Parts: sequence; C-alpha cells; structure tokens
Amino acid sequence: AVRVAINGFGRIGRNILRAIVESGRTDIQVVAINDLGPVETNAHLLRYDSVHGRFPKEVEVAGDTIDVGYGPIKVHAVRNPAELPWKEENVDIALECTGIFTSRDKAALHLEAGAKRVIVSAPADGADLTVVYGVNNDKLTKDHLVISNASCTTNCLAPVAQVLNDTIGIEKGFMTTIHSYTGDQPTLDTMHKDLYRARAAALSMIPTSTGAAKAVGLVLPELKGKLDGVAIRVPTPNVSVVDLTFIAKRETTVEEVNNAIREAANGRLKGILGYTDEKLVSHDFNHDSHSSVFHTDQTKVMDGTMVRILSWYDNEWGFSSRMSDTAVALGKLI
Amino acid sequence: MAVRVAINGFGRIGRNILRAIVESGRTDIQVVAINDLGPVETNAHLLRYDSVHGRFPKEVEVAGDTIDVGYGPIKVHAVRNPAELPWKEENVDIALECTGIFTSRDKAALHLEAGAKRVIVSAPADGADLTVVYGVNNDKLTKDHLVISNASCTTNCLAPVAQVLNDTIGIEKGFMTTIHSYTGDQPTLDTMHKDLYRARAAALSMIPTSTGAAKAVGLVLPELKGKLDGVAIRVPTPNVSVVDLTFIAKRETTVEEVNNAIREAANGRLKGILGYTDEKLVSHDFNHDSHSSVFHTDQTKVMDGTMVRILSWYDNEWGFSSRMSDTAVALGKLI
Amino acid sequence: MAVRVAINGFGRIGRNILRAIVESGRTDIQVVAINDLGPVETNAHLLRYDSVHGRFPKEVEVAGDTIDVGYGPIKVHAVRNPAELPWKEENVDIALECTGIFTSRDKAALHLEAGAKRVIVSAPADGADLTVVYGVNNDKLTKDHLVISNASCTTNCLAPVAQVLNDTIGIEKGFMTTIHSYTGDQPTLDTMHKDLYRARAAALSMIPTSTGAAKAVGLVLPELKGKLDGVAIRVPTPNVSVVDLTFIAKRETTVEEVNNAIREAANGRLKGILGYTDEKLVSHDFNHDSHSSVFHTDQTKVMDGTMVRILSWYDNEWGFSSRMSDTAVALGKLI
Amino acid sequence: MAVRVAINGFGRIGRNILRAIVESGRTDIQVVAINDLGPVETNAHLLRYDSVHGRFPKEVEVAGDTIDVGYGPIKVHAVRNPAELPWKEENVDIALECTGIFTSRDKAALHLEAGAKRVIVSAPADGADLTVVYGVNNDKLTKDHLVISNASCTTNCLAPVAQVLNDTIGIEKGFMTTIHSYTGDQPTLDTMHKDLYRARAAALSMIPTSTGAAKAVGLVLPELKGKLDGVAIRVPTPNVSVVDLTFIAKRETTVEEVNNAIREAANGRLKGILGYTDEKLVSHDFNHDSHSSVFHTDQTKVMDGTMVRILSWYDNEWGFSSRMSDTAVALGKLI
Ligand SMILES: NC(=O)c1ccc[n+]([C@@H]2O[C@H](COP(=O)([O-])OP(=O)(O)OC[C@H]3O[C@@H](n4cnc5c(N)ncnc54)[C@H](O)[C@@H]3O)[C@@H](O)[C@H]2O)c1
Ligand SMILES: NC(=O)c1ccc[n+]([C@@H]2O[C@H](COP(=O)([O-])OP(=O)(O)OC[C@H]3O[C@@H](n4cnc5c(N)ncnc54)[C@H](O)[C@@H]3O)[C@@H](O)[C@H]2O)c1
Ligand SMILES: NC(=O)c1ccc[n+]([C@@H]2O[C@H](COP(=O)([O-])OP(=O)(O)OC[C@H]3O[C@@H](n4cnc5c(N)ncnc54)[C@H](O)[C@@H]3O)[C@@H](O)[C@H]2O)c1
Ligand SMILES: NC(=O)c1ccc[n+]([C@@H]2O[C@H](COP(=O)([O-])OP(=O)(O)OC[C@H]3O[C@@H](n4cnc5c(N)ncnc54)[C@H](O)[C@@H]3O)[C@@H](O)[C@H]2O)c1
Repeated sequence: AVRVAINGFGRIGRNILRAIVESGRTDIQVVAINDLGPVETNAHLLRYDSVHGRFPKEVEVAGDTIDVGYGPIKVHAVRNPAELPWKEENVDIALECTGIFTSRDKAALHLEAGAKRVIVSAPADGADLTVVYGVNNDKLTKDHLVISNASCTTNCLAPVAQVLNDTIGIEKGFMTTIHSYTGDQPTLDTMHKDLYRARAAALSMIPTSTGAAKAVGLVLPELKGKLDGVAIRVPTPNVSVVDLTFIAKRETTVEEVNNAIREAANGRLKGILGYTDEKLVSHDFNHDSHSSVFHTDQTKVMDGTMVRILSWYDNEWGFSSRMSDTAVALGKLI
Repeated sequence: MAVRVAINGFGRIGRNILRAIVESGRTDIQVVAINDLGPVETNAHLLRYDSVHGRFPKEVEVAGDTIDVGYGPIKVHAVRNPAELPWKEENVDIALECTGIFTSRDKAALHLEAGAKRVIVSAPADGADLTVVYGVNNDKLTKDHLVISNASCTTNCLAPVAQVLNDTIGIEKGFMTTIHSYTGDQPTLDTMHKDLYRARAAALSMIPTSTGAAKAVGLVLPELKGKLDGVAIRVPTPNVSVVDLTFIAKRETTVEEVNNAIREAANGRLKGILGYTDEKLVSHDFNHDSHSSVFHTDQTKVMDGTMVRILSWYDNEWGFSSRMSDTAVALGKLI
Repeated sequence: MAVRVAINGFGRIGRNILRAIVESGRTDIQVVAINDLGPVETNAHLLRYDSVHGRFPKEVEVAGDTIDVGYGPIKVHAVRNPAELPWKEENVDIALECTGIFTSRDKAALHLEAGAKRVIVSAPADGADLTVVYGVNNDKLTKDHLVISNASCTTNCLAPVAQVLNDTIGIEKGFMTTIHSYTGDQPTLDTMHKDLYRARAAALSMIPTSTGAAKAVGLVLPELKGKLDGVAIRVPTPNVSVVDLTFIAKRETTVEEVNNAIREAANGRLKGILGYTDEKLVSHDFNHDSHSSVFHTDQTKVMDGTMVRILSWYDNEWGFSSRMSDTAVALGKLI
Repeated sequence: MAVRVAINGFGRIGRNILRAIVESGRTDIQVVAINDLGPVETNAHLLRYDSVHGRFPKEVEVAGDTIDVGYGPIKVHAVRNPAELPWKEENVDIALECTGIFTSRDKAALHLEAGAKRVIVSAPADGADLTVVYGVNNDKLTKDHLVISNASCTTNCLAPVAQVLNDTIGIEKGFMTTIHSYTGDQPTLDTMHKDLYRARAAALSMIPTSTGAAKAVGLVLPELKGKLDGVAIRVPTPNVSVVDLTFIAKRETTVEEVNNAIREAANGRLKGILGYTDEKLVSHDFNHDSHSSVFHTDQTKVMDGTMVRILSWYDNEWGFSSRMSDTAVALGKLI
C-alpha cells in the first residue's frame, strides 16, 4: 500500500479519501492530511456533504488524529508545504490539492519536505508528465518526480478523443464544456482577477477559459494542435459535460460512433470510460466514478464527416478516483 | 394608423409582448384584447409582478373585464376555444397566438373563423403560409400570407448571424448547441411527461433537449437549407439563452474578420436586431435586452483557418416579444 | 403475512413509498399493484432516476404491463375511476390513495367498492374515519376504521414535538412557521394559478403560503385543540423542510430541559419517528432521512423562562413515505 | 453643503450606495473617493453590470485613476490599510466603512487617523459611539459621535415595526427568525470556514445562523431592551430577506388593529422607511425597493388576543444602502 498525504482537504481532497473508503481498495493508504483549520472542522466537513451526502462510516477524532476505519490519520495545519513533516511520517506520495501550488516548482516543495513523489490535482506548469489515467498512464517512468493528474475536463475528453480517433479519425475539433460552478467563484458579484469569474455563480451562464482541448493534444500526441475549446459555467453544484464537434477523416454514422465507444467501454477502458443508452440528465451522474460517460442518444452526424458528441463527468467523484489510480501506479515505480 | 392586435394566451410571452410595446413607447401597434383562462385580476396581478423582469413600470388599472395600462381599456377574455372569440366586433386586425397549444396552422386558423384578419404564431407553426425572422426575411411578406409564424427564440438568434457570416465569408456546414433557460413546459420536481428528458426537475440539472431551430434557418434563408443542425441543453436559469455554433467556412478567415463583419451589420443593416458586445459579459447582463441576437466577440474562435466557433446571446422572452410586434406592424401594412 | 398494497397515482409520493419499502428491507408490507394513466416505461424510468433521491439501487425490470423490483411482477394498471379497479381480483388489503385528486372520504372510498378492504389517503382527507400520525395516535385505530388519512408531512413533523413538550412542560399557545421546500404543485416560472402566491416562479423567491398543519395537530392530540396556529414560506430548495415553532410554556423551563425531554422521547417511545441532532447541521443533511421529525437541539431558545422556540427538520418526502407503510402495517393487523 | 464621502470597500453595499445616489438624483451627498483591492477598471466593470440589480443606468467612464458617473471624476484607490488613505488631502467628511473587515471602533477609527472627520460603519460595530436605524433614532445623533454604526439590514427592518406596535399596543416579549438571502461571506460549495453552518454550500440548503439583530433593537429602542431574541435561516436566494416575528402584546389586539397601526405609520411619519403591501407578493417583488421594511399585511395573525405574528420584507442590499446616505447626510450637518 502506497503512503499518501493529502494537501488541501477540499472538494477534491475530501473526496479522494471518501472514494478510497467507499471502494475497499487496499492498494493505497492515506497517512496524513493538511489544511488550514481545526482538526474538528475538517472532520465535520468530511461527515456532512451537500453534494454527496453523509459519510458512510463513523469519523473519529483524537487530538490531532482522524480515524475513518483503518487507523488514525495525522492532521495538520501548515501554510508552507515545505515545512510539512513528510519525512517523519514517511510519505510516499504528496497529493497536492490546494489550488495554489500548481506550478512544478511549487508542487516540488513536497519533495523538499520529505515526500518521494508529488501529484498535482490540476494542470501543472512544468510538469514532468501530465496524466489521464487509462489513456497514457503507461508513459510514467522512474524519471518523473512531479507530475499532473490533468483537469477534470481533460480526463473526460481524452478517452473519447482517443477511441474515436483510433476508429474513424479526427481532422479538427472544437469543444465547449458546460461545467458546474466551483469554489473559485463567488456567491455574489465581487472583486476577482478574472472578470467572468467575478460574477454571481448560481445566477448566470458564465463563459470561461480552459486549456483542456490543447492539453489533450499532449496526452495524445497524435492529436497535437487539432482541438481547441472553452467552457461555460452554469448554476449546478456538481457534474459537467463535454460537447465536442469535430471533422472525421472518413465518412461515418451515428451507429459506428456509438459502437466504438461501447466496445472501448466494455473492454480496454472499463471503469474509466462508460456510456449510457438512456435519456439521462446531469444529476443522474452524481457520484459516478467514471472519468467520462458517453451519452449515446446525443450523437449527431451531419453529412458524413461532421460529428457531435456529448460526454458527462462527475468533476468531483471521477477525478478524485483517478487521483488514487494514478498514485498507486506512480508508487509502483518508486 | 396603428395595427389592432389581440394577444391569445397571457403567458411569459403574451405578457411581455404587451409590456414591450409599453416600455418601447411605440405608436405603430395597439393591444385591444387579451384572452386566457382565469379571472381578470389574476392576469393583472401577473402583469404587475414579474419574477424575472421586475415590477411593471406603470400602474395597471382593472375595471370589470377590462385592463388599463395607460391608454384606455383592454378587453379581457377567458374563452378556451379560439373559434369563439369576438374578434370581428372588437375589430382585430391580427391575432397573436401565444398559448403553445394552437401552433398547428389550422388551429391557429380558428382566429380567422372568430374574426381576426390575420394570425401570427409565437412559435414554429406547422404549415404556416410563411415563417419570419424580422430583419432577415420580412421582405418576403405579401398580401396573401394570412397565418404566419414568428419562428422560435433560438431561430431569431441564429439566422441573423448565419446570414451575415454566410454573405461575408460563406457557411458550408455547422452544428448548434443552444444552452437555454428553463421554461414553463418543464416541471419543478421529476414527474410524468411525454418527453423523458423534460420530465426531470428543471432547476436541478443540465437537461439535453430537442430543437429544430437550426434546420429552420432553412425556412428563412433557403440559401442555407440543409446546412445546419442543432440541439439544446436546458440549465438552471429562468431567462436568457445562448447560441453556441461551430461551422465550416467556405474560405479561410480569421477571428477579426468574423467579429468585424458582425459589427458592420450590427451597426448598419441590422441595427436593433443583431448587436454585439466587446466586453466580458455573462448571461444576466442580457436580461431585458430587446435584440434578437447579441454576438460575443471575445468568444469567437478559429481553428485551421476554416473551423469557426461563435457565441451569441438572446433574451428569449424579451427579444422575441419585441419582434412579435415588429412582425405584426409589417404584416399590418399589407392588410 | 405481509399486508398487500396497491398504490394509486405513481407520482412522487407513490414512487417514494415503494422505494422506501425496498431500501429498508422491510418484510411486513408488499406492493402488489399500481394504477396510473401514463405509460409503463415512463413510470419505470422515473423510479430508476430521481433528481432529489438519486439512483434507485435495484434493478427495475419492465415486462409488458408489469414491473419487478426484485420480488415478482407488479401489475400496472390505468383506470380512470377508482371504483372500477380490479382490487378484488387482486387481493388488495389496503389501497394507498396518492393521486391528490381523490382526497375526501367519499372519493377515496370508491376503492372499497373496487374490492379493497381499507383505504389510506396520502394527505388530509375530509371526513376520514380517523387521521393518523404514526407514533402519536397510532393506537386509536380500530377494526371499524375503513378510510383514513395519514395526515401531512408538516403535521407528522410537528405533532411528535408538540406531544413530548406538552407532556413534559405543557403548551399554552403556539405559532408554527414551516419553511418548506418547493413542491410539484408550484410552477417553474410565473403563470396562471388559483392561488396567487403559488403562481410565482418556484425557485426564484421566498413564497408565503397557507398550511393546515397546526389545526390538524389539535385533532391528533385533542388536548391541544385551539392551541396552535401556523403558515408556511416556500423557498428555493427541492426537498427537506423545517418547523420553526415559538410557544408559551405552562411553566418555567430551560434550554437543557426542553432538549433533554426530546432526547428521552427519541431514544425510547418515539424511536425512529422523532430523532434529534446535537450537531450544527443544515437542511441537506436531512435529505433521505426516514424520520418524521428531527429535533435540532442547538436551535432551542428560551426567553424569560416561558417563551420557547424550537427547530425540527423533516424530509417531506421520505419520512412521510415511510410512515405510509408503518400506518398501513398497523391497519392491516386490524383487518 | 454636500457631505463629502468616501466608500471604503466597493462591494455589494459599497457599489449600491453609489448607485442609489445616482438613481435618486439626490444632491445632498457626494461620493468623492472609492477604495477597494483591485484595478480601477475592475471596480468600474462590477458597477456597470450587476447580476441582481441589472445594468447601471448611466455611462461609467474611466480616465486614469478616476471614474465618473455623471457628475465629475471620483478618485479611485487600492489601499489595504485604512490608516494610509489620503482622507485629509481629499477633504473627506465621512468615511463609509463597508469592507466587512473593520467593524470594531478601533479598526473603524483608523479612518479618522487618515483624515476623515466621521466614520459610519456599514454593520454592527463593537464600541460604536451610537448605533442608528434611520427613521427611528437618528434624532439622537450629536456633534459628539465620531464613529457610528448604521446597524444591520435586519435591525433596520425590525426596529420600525417594533416601534409602531410597541407604541400602539405594547410588546412584552418577542422572538424573531429572519429568513435571509445568502451573502458574500458564504461559499459556493462546502469549505473551511470559522463557522460550521456558514461553511456549507450557499445555494443548496436552508442554513440556520446567528444574528444579534433582535437584541440590537433593544438599543435603538431602550424601552425594548432585553425583550426580543432571534436567529436567522439563510436560504438559496441572492437578495431580499424577511422578518418573521412572534410576540406577546400587552393587551388584547386584533389582526386589523395591528395592520392599520402599520399603514398609518407607513403613510405618515415613517413614509419612505416603513411601507406595506395588501397584496399577495413574494420575495422578488421587493428587489430594488428602497424601504427599510415593507410589512406584509395578509400575513398578520393573532392567537387568543395576545399572541401576535407578523412578516416584513427587506431588500438587504438596496434599502440599507439608501439609509447609509440618509444617515451620512444627517451626520454631516452635525460636523
Ligand atoms: N472541484 C473540482 O471539480 C476539481 C476538479 C478537477 C480539479 N480540481 C482542482 O483541484 C484543486 C482544488 O480544487 P477544489 O475544488 O478541491 O478547491 P477547494 O477550494 O474546495 O479546496 C482547496 C482547499 O485547500 C485549502 N488550502 C488553501 N491554502 C492551503 C495551504 N497553504 N495549505 C493547506 N491547505 C490549504 C483550503 O482551505 C481548501 O480546503 C484546484 O487546483 C482545482 O482546479 C478541482
Ligand atoms: N418562453 C419563451 O422563452 C418562448 C420563447 C419563444 C417562443 N415561445 C413560444 O410561445 C408560446 C408560449 O410560451 P410561454 O413561455 O409564454 O408559455 P406560458 O405557459 O407561460 O404561456 C401559455 C399561456 O397560455 C394560457 N393558455 C393555455 N391554454 C389556453 C387556452 N386554451 N386558451 C387561452 N389561453 C390558454 C396559459 O394559461 C398560459 O398563461 C409557446 O408556443 C412557446 O414555444 C416561448
Ligand atoms: N411530496 C411530498 O413531500 C408529500 C408530503 C406529504 C404529503 N404529500 C401529499 O401526497 C400527495 C401526492 O404528492 P406527490 O408529491 O407524490 O405529487 P406528484 O405530482 O409527484 O404525484 C401525483 C402522481 O399521481 C398521478 N396521477 C394524477 N392524476 C391521476 C389519476 N387521475 N389517476 C391515477 N394517477 C394520477 C400523476 O401521474 C403523478 O405521478 C399530495 O396530496 C401531497 O400533498 C406529499
Ligand atoms: N450584503 C448585505 O445584505 C449587507 C447588508 C447589511 C450590511 N452588510 C454589511 O456590509 C459590509 C459589506 O457587505 P458586502 O455584502 O458588501 O460584502 P462584500 O464582500 O460584497 O464587499 C466587501 C468589499 O470590501 C473589499 N475589501 C476587503 N478588504 C478590504 C480592505 N482591506 N480595504 C478596502 N477594501 C477591502 C472587498 O474586495 C469587497 O469588494 C459587511 O460588514 C456586511 O455585514 C451587508
């Protein structure tokens, strides 16, 4: 079992722990947690969840300790990641989930503190490698010390872009992800570095940026420079969607698009790529641990070569699950 | 000299047709009757207080079966069958059919049986003598078109942008996703519905849904027939929608060319119908904007010189309700 | 052994009764029939997928006009009027009336003609042989009671608190405001309605509304007649409500006494029906909780010894649906 | 004779103080200085476009470090510590403290150190020389009060109602729950916060919370010291709030007497401050209403002559921001 610490006990941080517990997985153990508050507040935030419900197991608090079923977890409050006791606690991997230490050189402070590897829960400027689990995690080597788990959007688009490109070919494509609001937006209109993201989150559709599409051109090099995209933030607390229109290299059909996703889903990317043949809506994919769930009924083909698809993602649950798969795979190279 | 009109179905659009006439100060049209399914006071109450547009900017006087908003009594009805209305007596030039239940052309045609001289449907109308997007094809109206359709809110958003961009650089093929506000045909909580998507609690999810608006551009621009398709996604906002469009241009172009061609038209031929913003705005800033379509310059992308994406906002209540009036006035002149 | 039940109207109430029976594992009641006028496939889809309660955790097999949730086919019918139902053929012990259309005793009782032996209406029911809050006046049911009301979500939340506190300290006078989640009978957007309050966009406002729950407690608990009044305020949430009650005690008391009296009730006589929390929880934390009433200790207030304020949550869907079954099990024993 | 003001903290309240001034046309006050934490152009952009109040009605023009709203350049700063703001230089009569971050007398008074002659805190302030609800106790101001509090939005709503009733029929004892719109100090999603309630996602729940507004009346109105207690529940609306008050009268009363004592104050000495409605309105209807408190008449109830419940609405943003200017004008005359 690889030893991990969670830095930033937030939406991703807490859910990383929750997914581990809810699965019984034994390949990974969380040994410490760090945020900026009382141990008790961390425990209470874990216990009660406005999106996913109540925590399924008792949550025990002992001094500086948290226990969720398998022994106490050392809990901290250290602003500077380089001051953490990673050596003394023998941390194989630091999972960096604050939002503020995403460049390689900052994420690396965990290495200074004593962790052997670092995984940033987001795009990472200067990452030794950027990973979409199930797609390119076999590129990890003994070389990479500080890597990125990509963004929730990249983890949803890449598996779909990969299969379809392998099947039918992608000449050129444009993505708009319609995303649930997120903690880096305000409840009401207020001073912000980004004028779109300044705006009341549950009140509008809000145009926003995202490197997800170009980023896929890097986790799948064969799609270098062929995809571009943006986002629209809307009034939902959790769950998002990818709406991608692209040109196929050869003429195709709705059926062939659908079928190719099904075979991939039931075979090589099982658990990572999924699909529904039903008429579902966003909330239906709440608490689904797939990176991507392809909406069969939404496939469109215009004039042989123009293709539209829709794929869902639980931006919290799916991604937090991958943070674990990625860590277990990274620990094995140590 | 003003066209005499009657609103059938005093819902989100029937109310805002009236309200927009009043806010705009327009003298060319006049509402002379209103019909719905309830007491006069209830209708007045819903005109007075709006959850999305706010309070009615003027007093609303009720006296009998009548409503006064500044200019004299408006006769108010409560008749389920459209065939039974006193359109001939009250001298209705044009009935505006807004219930959402008489969009069929022979169903709309009941307003002529009842006495109106012409009919406009506030939606796509199957079998309409003509379908119109004001500013794009109101020129094709003739003295013979008797029961026309004002298209949909989404169609009035898309067609003016398609027309400009096609005239200027050429559209080969494209796909539309409208992210649209939820509407009165969806429920609060999940429940029995003919469409499995729309059965779902409306303010709780992103809800993919069906729409023929892109294909319908083909009805107002034959040049464009068969070249556009699209769908919708409804989201938890109560008003204001947006067209997100990715298409293949006939020649290489650039972000700048596209925005530019849009400004030119917005500032000239299509002033008031197609507008644009160069600022970083979000959907609520367009609440109560009367444009059919407001192009969002910043969001314009171009990939490999010929794949082009655009984003254009509409107030689905407000623009569309304003255009209902523009269309009735034009039609009125041909009577 | 298990009481055999039929659900009339597979709207939300009806579906959640089923889901609650299945999720709990209980063995004392069984749904053997459903009657509804919409399509069997749509009803299965709505059982499978809930936007408030989430994914139903068992397989749902459609096989013709039948549905199987894990114990055999459940016949689904469509029969306009409840006297025409084949309740005799089907061996129904109790029809659960959940349409919202058949609430009066004489209407609900058509099910008795249709062949069933008892009827339970899932709301207040005019002229009911008895009105039940399970856990409170559960024991006043007889062999002679043939058509009953399971009262309302708010009443099942209030009566248990009122009873404990009245027994312990005494209630002279009180006023209840229930801050309630919006519900299926409110519209998405402003529109024609009998009640002008309920005409307003449901998720855009705090909306004042009347409720009969405080009167109704004076009936379940006769010693409290004329003692309690109240009203509601609907707010933009899809599920979970709360009772905010302020009353005058018969005698001086304290915060700790009030809370302590609730805990001893919840941990004994009223287990599973009235619960409490000693933590700082919010409304979503009670989503999908089967209690009728969950007392919020932290929110208890006393001033000048005798004016008391309390706060108690209810999942207005899930608690009430469980009680439907608890009530029916008991009714069955009297058959 | 126009009081010169600086707005420190250009947030919901800050921006709307400026907006109410422009909109009213009033000429007794002049904003001469704005301070926040970001670029001039960002401050201007948040003034231009407002998700709750809509677009700014006048042009918002930027030149260098100044914005101009129709009446000449307002100087714009970005300075974190208030002791450094050039208040002396710029002849500031009254610094309006609106950051939420300097509410205690010693932090608020840093503005006096900087050059301002007076300070009004836009919230409860520990140690304030006086706490003012305009319309109620502003006659109590003296030339001697240097640092003052304008109370809370809730106290400005409750105090006028409490005054009228108390003066008319007496208040022995009351309890208050305010149902309140979420504000900027709550998160979009569950996250670390110093208060375990307010840590929870803001638009997802009914969230019980702490307020001193009921006690604080007790000291705009000494006759009422120690007689009222209260608490809050935040719910998923972005603006507009309500007071739900239940109290013991000093004598027997009626629904009718309670209501017309309010009408009379509202139409007489409390005009513009306390208003009322006789109609069936909902929260959104009071968006952008400048009253401090608008009494909802149909909601008055009386239990056994002496138990009285009432409901009164407040736009927590728009009403309070207007009062800030009113209070500023009064204070300025005493300098
Ligand atoms: N929420 C999502 O949908 C999602 C999905 C994919 C990726 N991500 C990425 O994951 C990261 C976190 O996202 P989130 O949604 O969990 O945000 P969040 O705000 O919920 O979590 C951030 C947490 O870090 C804590 N924190 C701040 N500074 C700290 C410090 N110096 N030391 C320790 N803790 C500190 C905060 O208290 C907070 O609890 C971001 O980079 C985000 O982009 C988020
Ligand atoms: N809401 C929009 O953004 C929008 C935009 C463009 C077009 N439209 C179209 O306009 C039409 C109405 O839309 P809406 O949002 O105003 O719906 P709505 O539900 O708000 O309005 C329908 C109104 O008609 C009344 N009505 C129903 N049956 C009637 C009958 N038998 N006789 C008289 N009145 C009757 C109802 O009471 C209701 O007030 C629909 O066809 C819709 O597709 C709507
Ligand atoms: N939902 C709650 O929290 C709750 C709580 C307490 C009491 N109640 C009461 O329970 C009743 C139902 O509530 P609900 O929320 O389930 O409403 P709902 O709208 O979800 O359910 C109504 C269902 O009955 C069906 N129906 C309507 N007319 C019918 C008829 N003619 N024949 C057969 N089926 C018909 C509809 O298709 C729908 O599925 C109401 O009286 C309500 O007051 C509900
Ligand atoms: N929003 C309401 O309904 C309301 C009502 C009545 C009273 N109040 C009180 O008014 C105050 C502000 O409320 P708000 O809703 O406008 O909050 P807000 O967050 O919307 O506004 C606060 C503003 O102050 C700025 N700021 C923070 N630190 C600063 C500093 N060091 N120097 C200068 N500016 C700084 C922030 O950038 C922000 O623009 C609070 O005390 C609040 O309790 C608010």
